[PDB]
Amino acid sequence: ASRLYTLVLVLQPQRVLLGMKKRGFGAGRWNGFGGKVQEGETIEDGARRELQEESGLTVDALHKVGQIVFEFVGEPELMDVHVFCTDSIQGTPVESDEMRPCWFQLDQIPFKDMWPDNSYWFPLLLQKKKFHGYFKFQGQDTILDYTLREVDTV
Repeated sequence: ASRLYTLVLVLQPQRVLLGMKKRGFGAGRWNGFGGKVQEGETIEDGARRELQEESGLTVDALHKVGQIVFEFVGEPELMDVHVFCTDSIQGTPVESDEMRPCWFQLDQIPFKDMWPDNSYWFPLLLQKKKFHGYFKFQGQDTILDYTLREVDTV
């Protein structure tokens, strides 16, 4: 019923790393780094792998900060997105043909050019809160309804 995905936010005290996808799902939007979890792979190992494939960074310590389930009306698979944060990385972000990374100051996060759910849960992420969320989309631009709550354990 649901498919596992990861999303990694490289969040430092003054800035956050986002990437703009060149093509495919999410193209033309800034987002964190992530993707499908593979067979026999833990969710955390999948998050570390996707961070490297999409941004070129090697994460040292990762922390779980959220779980968000996405429903797209007319699509059978729910997306079960496990959200992680890190401030401890190695490397320089790599621009590839697939992905353009950019650092953003925290007061200049480009919410108008991000998925619309981000405006709801990034405020929690920036205050070091953990969360569970659900968003029902119709198409890629419209949130029909949602739930979002802070939690002590993800």
